Amino acid sequence: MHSDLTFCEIILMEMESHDAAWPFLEPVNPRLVSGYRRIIKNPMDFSTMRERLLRGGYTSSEEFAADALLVFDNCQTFNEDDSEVGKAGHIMRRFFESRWEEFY
Ligand SMILES: CCc1c(-c2csc(CN3CCNCC3)n2)[nH]c(C)c1C(C)=O
Repeated sequence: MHSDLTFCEIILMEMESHDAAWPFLEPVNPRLVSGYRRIIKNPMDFSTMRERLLRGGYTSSEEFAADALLVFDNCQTFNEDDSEVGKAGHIMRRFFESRWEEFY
């Protein structure tokens, strides 16, 4: 639906340009971070979400919401809350939750 998807484009653009987005703009490189592929079974990032959105592959807003929440779930799984990626992820998670709620 047009209303459901256009809002997703707004929120995704805002998340990409957010100051705290730096840990999530491209996929994590498992060659570079010890243990990532063992622990995070479904990686996800904003650029993957952007590819899928432009491709047309999101049917409803809820699927979009699932990939978005997946970014921050994986973040909290792998990083401690006081790590730098951790802290950034909490800012990005609170931003997403609040913004999603002032649409739906
Ligand atoms: C700690 C690694 C990590 C990043 C991370 C660290 S640094 C970075 C961007 N880099 C800086 C610019 N040059 C190139 C890449 N992403 N993100 C996530 C979601 C991570 C984990 C383990 O979950």
